[PDB]
Amino acid sequence: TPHVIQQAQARELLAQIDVPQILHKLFRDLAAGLAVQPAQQLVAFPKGAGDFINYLGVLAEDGVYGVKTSPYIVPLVTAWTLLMSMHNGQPLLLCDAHELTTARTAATTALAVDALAPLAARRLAIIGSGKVAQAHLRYVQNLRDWQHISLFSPSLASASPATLAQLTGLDPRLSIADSCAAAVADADVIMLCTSSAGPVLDPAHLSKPALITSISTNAPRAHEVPPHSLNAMQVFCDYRQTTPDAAGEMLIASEQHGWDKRAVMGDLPELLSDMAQRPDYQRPVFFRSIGLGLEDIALANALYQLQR
Amino acid sequence: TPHVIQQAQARELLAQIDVPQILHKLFRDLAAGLAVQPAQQLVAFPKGAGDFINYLGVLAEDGVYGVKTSPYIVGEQGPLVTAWTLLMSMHNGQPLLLCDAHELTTARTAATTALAVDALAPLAARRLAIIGSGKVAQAHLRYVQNLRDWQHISLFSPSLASASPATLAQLTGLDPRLSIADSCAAAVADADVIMLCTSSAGPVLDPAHLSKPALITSISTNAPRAHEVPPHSLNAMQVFCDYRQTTPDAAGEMLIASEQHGWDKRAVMGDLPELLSDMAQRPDYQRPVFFRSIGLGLEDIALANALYQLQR
Ligand SMILES: NC(=O)C1=CN([C@@H]2O[C@H](COP(=O)(O)OP(=O)(O)OC[C@H]3O[C@@H](n4cnc5c(N)ncnc54)[C@H](OP(=O)(O)O)[C@@H]3O)[C@@H](O)[C@H]2O)C=CC1
Ligand SMILES: NC(=O)C1=CN([C@@H]2O[C@H](COP(=O)(O)OP(=O)(O)OC[C@H]3O[C@@H](n4cnc5c(N)ncnc54)[C@H](OP(=O)(O)O)[C@@H]3O)[C@@H](O)[C@H]2O)C=CC1
Ligand SMILES: NC(=[NH2+])NCCC[C@H](N)C(=O)O
Ligand SMILES: NC(=[NH2+])NCCC[C@H](N)C(=O)O
Repeated sequence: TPHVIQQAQARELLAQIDVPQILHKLFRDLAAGLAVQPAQQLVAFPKGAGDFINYLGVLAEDGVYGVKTSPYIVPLVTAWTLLMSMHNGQPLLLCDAHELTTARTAATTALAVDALAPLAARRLAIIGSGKVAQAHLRYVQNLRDWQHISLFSPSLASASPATLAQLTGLDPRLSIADSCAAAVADADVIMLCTSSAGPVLDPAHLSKPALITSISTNAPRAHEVPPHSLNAMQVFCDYRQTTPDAAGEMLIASEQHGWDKRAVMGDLPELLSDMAQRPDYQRPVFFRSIGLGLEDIALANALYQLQR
Repeated sequence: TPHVIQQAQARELLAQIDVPQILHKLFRDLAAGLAVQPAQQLVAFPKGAGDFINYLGVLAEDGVYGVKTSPYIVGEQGPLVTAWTLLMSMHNGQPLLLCDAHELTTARTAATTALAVDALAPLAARRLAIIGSGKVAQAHLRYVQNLRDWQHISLFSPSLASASPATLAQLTGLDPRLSIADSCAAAVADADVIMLCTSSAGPVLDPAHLSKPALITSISTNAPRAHEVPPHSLNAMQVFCDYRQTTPDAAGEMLIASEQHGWDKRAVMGDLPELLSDMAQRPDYQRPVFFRSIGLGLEDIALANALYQLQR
């Protein structure tokens, strides 16, 4: 010790672990007070040069705590996790976590879809076409009997047909769309996976009530839906204690639209321990993720056990 | 990269660096805005098992930032406390060094209070008192000893009454002007500067029981709301602290005073950034002068940055 895993060895070990299971237990653990999730901490660099966010989690059940540090350098973004023993207080592992973050962000949203979407939903829509979108598809594809998967990204119109093959070769049911409108037609679940700062979708412009997931974070107060729309949705989030205070749309809505965090109907720990209100679909249903360091300390712990 | 430094290499690299200078410039850097010092974060472990504190700094001027993580693990036989620092580049956002900082912490804690003493104590003070006799007090002594013409140095700690003859000599051999004492009372007599370096949870000294007004430094942090002086006595001192924006919100005495005794953080007359950039009120000695340190990550990142430059 301490072992230093870089990108290569990380991807390798990331392929050998069951992320959804790791996460499912984590949150259950979280709910039970066997895991602690401090708020994230953003620290600005001087001279507009950028920032970094640190993420914590404590996994007492595994006897490890850690920190993930993620700097935005002006447009360079990285992620590095340091895992520490809760027994001898020594470092166990330092791990490049570029890929582990993509995984856990997708898997985390997957657990929301499995718990929140109608059991017999059939239509899926996916906005954004980068790795997080990609990864989103892989972790949600087998969660319901999807009869149609549409994704759409501005770039795709003028896209290399080869790259399209890569996308189309992630699920045979998937077809590339031409608009955001088209993709989310008659959709039951709509997974916003963009880097947008601003709304990529208005919920009250949907044909029918749908589950709407959002993961956008890398922008001051970034949001993927109109902040005012939260007042006409059934709002969920990864974690109730921390995310409402940092999620762009929730901040904007409470400051301007009369929205109150107390409206959040449930979070992952509550849903996955049967202590949250499953929603009707009399109104759209929104789930917000911004990441959570438990997600990051669980993954890095997983790699460490294998490392060992 | 990233090079991993364990204890031995750390102490040796530590031995080859001017902690005081690095730190002085650091705080000047702080004051200019070329360096950022976020508050410290404390996260409790479940089931009374302990906690950890993280410390941040941004050293834009050195092109790096970092985190120092310090856990307190409660083991029945004893409490384990450690310190590890991770230093990240602000250019490529890659890790540059991961470094055991058990001793770097000791250094920086001593050197910091040193800068307060060089900035706050009379130019012609000649009496020095040291409470606590651990490595932290010992380091304070080696960083404050050449700062004035000391005519007498006294340290006291409860263990010293009945200790290894030779142990005494280890300490004695740090300064020829030093003497051990049999009480805290005895050590602080006619004291110009009194450097509390203990692990006490509660007061080891009432400043209103001193013969004359002195500079009184404090470091104790290892306890919930730990304090080395009565909280109420701050309302009758000229209070300084390492950094004004953070330390008042977490320091025990200051918390308790503001809660119970009508004290108000606005009272803090200055911090090290201000002092060392000439925008703080050096005080008179009509009242005792108090300086509070609780550690600040920028100190940790500076020192780690130093080792990394040598390592390179
Ligand atoms: N919640 C969490 O834990 C995390 C969240 N994130 C957030 O998610 C993003 C990660 O995605 P990633 O794939 O890595 O980044 P990319 O930039 O590679 O992909 C983002 C995609 O979103 C699409 N997009 C951007 N704007 C719009 C719009 N107005 N309408 C429709 N689609 C749009 C882009 O399409 P085009 O190709 O046309 O640009 C792009 O393909 C980050 O920007 C971050 O904000 C990231 C990490 C963790
Ligand atoms: N502000 C900062 O930046 C930092 C502060 N600290 C604080 O300082 C301590 C670290 O010092 P360190 O030397 O390593 O710890 P040690 O436990 O090794 O030494 C503590 C010393 O304080 C003395 N002491 C304890 N209680 C009393 C009392 N009631 N009256 C007089 N003396 C007393 C002890 O004497 P005896 O031997 O007789 O018990 C001992 O010599 C930690 O407890 C922590 O709270 C630590 C690191 C950084
Ligand atoms: N503003 C920043 N420094 N962000 C870094 C990117 C954070 C990224 N979404 C993560 O959770 O790893
Ligand atoms: N309660 C804790 N976990 N404290 C960690 C030790 C703090 C120590 N004074 C340092 O600066 O390293």
